[PDB]
Amino acid sequence: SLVVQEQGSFQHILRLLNTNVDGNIKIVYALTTIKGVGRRYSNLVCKKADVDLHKRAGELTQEELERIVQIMQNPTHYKIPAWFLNRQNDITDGKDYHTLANNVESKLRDDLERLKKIRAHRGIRHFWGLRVRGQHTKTTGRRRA
Amino acid sequence: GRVRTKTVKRASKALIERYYPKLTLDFQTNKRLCDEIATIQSKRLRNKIAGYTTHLMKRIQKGPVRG
Amino acid sequence: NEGAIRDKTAGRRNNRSKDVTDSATTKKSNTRRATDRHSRTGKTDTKKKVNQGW
Amino acid sequence: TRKTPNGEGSKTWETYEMRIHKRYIDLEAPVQIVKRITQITIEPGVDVEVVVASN
Amino acid sequence: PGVSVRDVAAQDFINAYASFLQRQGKLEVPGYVDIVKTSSGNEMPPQDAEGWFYKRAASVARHIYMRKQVGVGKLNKLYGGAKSRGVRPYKHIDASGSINRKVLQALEKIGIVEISPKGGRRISENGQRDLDRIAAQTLEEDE
Amino acid sequence: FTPVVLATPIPEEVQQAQTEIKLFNKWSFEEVEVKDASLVDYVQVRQPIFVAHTAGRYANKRFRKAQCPIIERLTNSLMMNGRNNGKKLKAVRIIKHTLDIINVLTDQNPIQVVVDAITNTGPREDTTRVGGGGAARRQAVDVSPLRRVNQAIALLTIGAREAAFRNIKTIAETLAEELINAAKGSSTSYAIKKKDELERVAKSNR
Amino acid sequence: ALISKKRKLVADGVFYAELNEFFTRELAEEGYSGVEVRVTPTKTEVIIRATRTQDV
Amino acid sequence: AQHAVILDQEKYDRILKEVPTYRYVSVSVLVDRLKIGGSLARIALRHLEKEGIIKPISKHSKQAIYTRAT
Amino acid sequence: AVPSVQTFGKKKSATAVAHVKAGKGLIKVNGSPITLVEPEILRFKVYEPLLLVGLDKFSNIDIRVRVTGGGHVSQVYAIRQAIAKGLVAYHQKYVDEQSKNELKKAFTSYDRTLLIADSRRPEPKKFGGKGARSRFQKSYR
Amino acid sequence: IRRAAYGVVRYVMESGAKGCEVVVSGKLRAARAKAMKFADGFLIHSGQPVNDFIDT
Amino acid sequence: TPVTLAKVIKVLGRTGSRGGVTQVRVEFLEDTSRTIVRNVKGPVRENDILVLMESEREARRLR
RNA sequence: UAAUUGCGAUAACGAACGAGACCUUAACCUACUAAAUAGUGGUGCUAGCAUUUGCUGGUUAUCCACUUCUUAGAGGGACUAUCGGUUUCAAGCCGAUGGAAGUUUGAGGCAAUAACAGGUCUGUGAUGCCCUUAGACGUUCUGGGCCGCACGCGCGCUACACUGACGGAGCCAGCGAGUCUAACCUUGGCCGAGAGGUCUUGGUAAUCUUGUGAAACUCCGUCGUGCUGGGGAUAGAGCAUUGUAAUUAUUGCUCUUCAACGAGGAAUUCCUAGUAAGCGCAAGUCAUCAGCUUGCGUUGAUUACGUCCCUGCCCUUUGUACACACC
Ligand SMILES: [Mg+2]
Ligand SMILES: [Mg+2]
Ligand SMILES: [Mg+2]
Ligand SMILES: [Mg+2]
Ligand SMILES: [Mg+2]
Ligand SMILES: [Mg+2]
Ligand SMILES: [Mg+2]
Ligand SMILES: [Mg+2]
Ligand SMILES: [Mg+2]
Ligand SMILES: [Mg+2]
Ligand SMILES: [Mg+2]
Ligand SMILES: [Mg+2]
Ligand SMILES: [Mg+2]
Ligand SMILES: [Mg+2]
Ligand SMILES: [Mg+2]
Ligand SMILES: [Mg+2]
Ligand SMILES: [Mg+2]
Ligand SMILES: [Mg+2]
Ligand SMILES: [Mg+2]
Repeated sequence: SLVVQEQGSFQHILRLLNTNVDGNIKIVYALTTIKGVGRRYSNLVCKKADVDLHKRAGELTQEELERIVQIMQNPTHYKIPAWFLNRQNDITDGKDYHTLANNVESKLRDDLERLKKIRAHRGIRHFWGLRVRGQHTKTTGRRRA
Repeated sequence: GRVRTKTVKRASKALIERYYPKLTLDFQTNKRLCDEIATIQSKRLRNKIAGYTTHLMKRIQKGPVRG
Repeated sequence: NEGAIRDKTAGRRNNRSKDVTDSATTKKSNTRRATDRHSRTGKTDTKKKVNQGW
Repeated sequence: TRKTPNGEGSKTWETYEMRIHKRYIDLEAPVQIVKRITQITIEPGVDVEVVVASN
Repeated sequence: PGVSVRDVAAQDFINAYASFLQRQGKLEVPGYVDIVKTSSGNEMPPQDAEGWFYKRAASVARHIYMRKQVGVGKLNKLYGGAKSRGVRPYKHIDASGSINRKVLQALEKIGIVEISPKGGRRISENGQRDLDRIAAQTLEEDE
Repeated sequence: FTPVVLATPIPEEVQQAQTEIKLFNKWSFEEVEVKDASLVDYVQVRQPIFVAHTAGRYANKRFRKAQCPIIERLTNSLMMNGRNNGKKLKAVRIIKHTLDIINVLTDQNPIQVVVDAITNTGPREDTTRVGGGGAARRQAVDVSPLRRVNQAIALLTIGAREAAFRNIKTIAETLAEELINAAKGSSTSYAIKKKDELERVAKSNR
Repeated sequence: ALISKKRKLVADGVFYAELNEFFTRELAEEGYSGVEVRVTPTKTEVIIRATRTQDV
Repeated sequence: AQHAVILDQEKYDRILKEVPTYRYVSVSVLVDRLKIGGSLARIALRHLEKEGIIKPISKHSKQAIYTRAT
Repeated sequence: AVPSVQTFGKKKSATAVAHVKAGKGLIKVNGSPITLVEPEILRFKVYEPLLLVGLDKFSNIDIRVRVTGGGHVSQVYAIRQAIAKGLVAYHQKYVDEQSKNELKKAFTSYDRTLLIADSRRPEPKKFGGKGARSRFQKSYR
Repeated sequence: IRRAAYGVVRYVMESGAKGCEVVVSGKLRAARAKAMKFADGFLIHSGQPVNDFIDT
Repeated sequence: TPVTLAKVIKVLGRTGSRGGVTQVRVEFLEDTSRTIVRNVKGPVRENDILVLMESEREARRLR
């Protein structure tokens, strides 16, 4: 298309949401490295942040990046549909959350631990390192842990 | 494997023995000839018979052939 | 359910530490074969009996 | 359908069929002939359905 | 020399109608565009984001023009395709129905299509006008 | 060139070579004559064809195979390894693409350079599995001129297909690199390597 | 009523078989050799072919 | 490692300086000289066709082809 | 009435119907001209009946072809056959024999079955394998 | 057994057949079962002609 | 490298226990009137040209 | 020869079943009989663009006329014909030419006597004997289980990508099947991101769903060789759908999670031309559920035209103390 230049102000390896992110790649795919961030959520948000998807995560004035941040923990305020999110309706407060980065591992625990402390057949199934989804365990699951 | 069975060569045999006059070497004449002389219940069979009794003729003119 | 989770001697890392029995890979057993034609019924219908019928 | 009654053997299928042929004819007739042509010219195993209306 | 859209190659066409359908600016993008996937069998949302509704309108149109009538149902069956069930084999899927209905609902408002008898959407008389028009210009771009 | 027109038009450059010389989509079937002895009647070069797609009969009888257009046998042997079974369009276009490339580098005729890499790569004599009176030995035998083109086609395709595997390069490039390196055999090509060693194994056991 | 032509004629031969088997048994002691079904308007005719009609 | 995802202007200086003498230039031959990852290899071949230089005898996705200008 | 013949191409399950009448030199397929055809690699193959005989022959006549049945590549070898047969059907009925047999002579010299339908047919599948010949894999024991 | 099948065939032969074949499988009076082939005249065992000319 | 062009003048038979080899008596084109029997690999008919990488030598029996 | 198919040799001659014939389906009918449930042409009615007539569509039948497409009645065609090679110049085999078609024209259907302690009392209101028969092994109701998971083995499904994934876009089939004592095939329109809901519609069907606008695929781009945007296991949360009932999650969608797998050791299966392989569809099963089957078309090769080496089996010769026949 059109060759660009900028300066040394292109920066590789930027850290955000307590995770290091690769520059020098299309910014849409640099944000998926962050936990809870997939290819759809990185698409919709990068759009909703009014960021050039042709541009790499390298330059990305920090004002832009801080915009990109804000929407990821503020989905319903920037009008991302509410079907677009992983944690909906919760189990307690009843609200809808997109849990991201180190917080997805965090909240993942609680879900299991709930089921575990509840003495649920699926928590039983989880304590035993087994298949929770009801599939046949006979043949599959061999080389295992 | 194109080989005529016995029901084909026995027909062709007994046909030329009594019908050698008429029975020109040309197939299509002999084939049509067969319907008015010999009774055969198949389209193909009649053509298979014909084409062989044809062969008997075409060689016979170069001298006899056994049987 | 209360007993199920807490109980040790239960799990996957549990069973994965033990040894797979030899009868696992025992193959066929063939059952009765090559004895097929020799009649265990041990009757042998009789010359006069088989001519009276057939 | 599988040939064998039970389970065993190499798996032999078989395909039965039944052939249905359907003809229909158009006529213009007075009252006597439709009733005359239909009441007779019956035949076993053949299904004869007749009626007019353009519809 | 006289023209119909059947005189113009498929892709060169639908681009140009989508080029002008942009400069027209009167479409009615439903507002959920750019957030949507177009299919229950597709991986990603369209790579064009803003746009591609100009492309699907320019797709839908030229299809409706070329034949008698086409319903939103048929449009589902058309654009859709093999979906990846992943570990499972690939089965056909219909595309997103609303995306295909809100091209028709908003191509009706723009006068390039009309509710037909026999059900469906028949090409509009002014559609025939506006289509064959950009058709000729497209060959008359290449002069 | 006498540009006649009629209601639905046929383009000029289209119109031109068609009524005229019979060449490829555009390439010269004249010149391009077999650059080795033998190999004749096993290297087709006629009748000329615009593209490498054909209905084809070449199966039902033995040597009808050798009558097929050689470039068509190039794309034919090209579509393979699983997912590429069928799908001749991908191959026919990749060949026009490749011919585009071989012509672009060191000029001449890609279609002749194809034959130049085929006439180079045929093994002259090779070996067979012989039971013997003991540990099996190798009997050097000369190899058919037909087979000489046979194992040459796959030779180049394999190397162009195997090298194009999992590298940024595109098939037509790996097709041309193979064809070019073998046009005058550089031993850097997968095909010319294998040719010599199977002719070496014949001089070996002799 | 209201039958598909397809589904009807299948249910026809089934009606043949069923009736054929009811006659195979009950009339076995008459030497029943098999039936035929002639259908017309009005009735449905059913023709036993036995070897002893007098007992039928 | 090799990167080649950005301009690094002396790379752009290579382009105008280093693409005579090329009997073949494409997407691959761009990455084949130590530079220009594919996503800009097309960008470079579009901008190289802004004027002169490369002469497009080929066509499309996958295969691109060019030579010098005369 | 205008002098009008009709022919058909057949390739695999495809049927390509041809209407060849007298006209201004239009050649269009279905509703669209022969400059599309849209394999675009093989569209040169439906050019073939023309460029074998020379382009002038098509002026005084009109050509339209409409195809149904088959796949993408299936129909092309039908329509190129639907043309060449109409161009020898026109030279059959209206103009004389000697040119019809001048076309038939240079049509089938290079050939590729413009005149003759391709008799190769899909074979039935047999139980025991997914394909016709292909049999399901057996493990012994 | 031997008298029933031999009489039956003679009747089917006297009735003007071109041949007939009486099979009896099973066990009669002796615990191990056997079969028997009782037949006469001429038959074709294969082809379409079986459908027309032989009744089983 | 001396180039030996040998035309196949007759097809003899198929040697080998698996029968892939075809026995052929050939004729070298430079200075005709003399003949040798060689053994081939792939498909062969009469009047095919063959390249011997050595001139005078003969095989006979393969197993 | 595919064949105990023949030629031939000849104490045999001349026949029978099986093979072949036959049958089904697939190839060819500008010839025959026809069709608003199939269409083509012409003619009206009509829209757009060119305005020289023209190009491309819409058109409850508005009528004219037709059968090339199509459909299924009736027939014709191939006989390896013509010719040239070869051979006991015998049956045949071989190439070219002709031809819709020349591998038994391709594919099936049917299939002699004889062998098995092959399988099937869990298909049967086929059945002998034995067991049980009222605290039932009968039948039903409730619920779980056949799916249970340290592992071993088999058919497969999806993958390791650049002949590729992804996004648009072009957009091509056949074999099918479908609603009356109903609740099926369902267009169209409306609401929904999706799954799906709802208001209508035709169809007992060559008439409506359907042209099943299938999928590989072609095409312009986004990535760029990095376990990568290849791969989608695992799992979490949310929405729907079948059904009395879905937890051990029937099924589907949405987002997040992103494992193994970098071409797979010894071995080992299927297959010779529209075949193999790639691709999807329809039917069986079905309330819901296909990674399975039975068919079908779509894309369409590489390599044989041979052989007896492994393997298997058939035939004679031979030997025998077996004949309940090497169990
Ligand atoms: Mg992520
Ligand atoms: Mg599609
Ligand atoms: Mg698409
Ligand atoms: Mg028995
Ligand atoms: Mg028996
Ligand atoms: Mg038979
Ligand atoms: Mg017989
Ligand atoms: Mg057969
Ligand atoms: Mg129960
Ligand atoms: Mg089970
Ligand atoms: Mg259809
Ligand atoms: Mg339909
Ligand atoms: Mg993915
Ligand atoms: Mg094996
Ligand atoms: Mg259903
Ligand atoms: Mg159903
Ligand atoms: Mg289930
Ligand atoms: Mg004894
Ligand atoms: Mg012993």
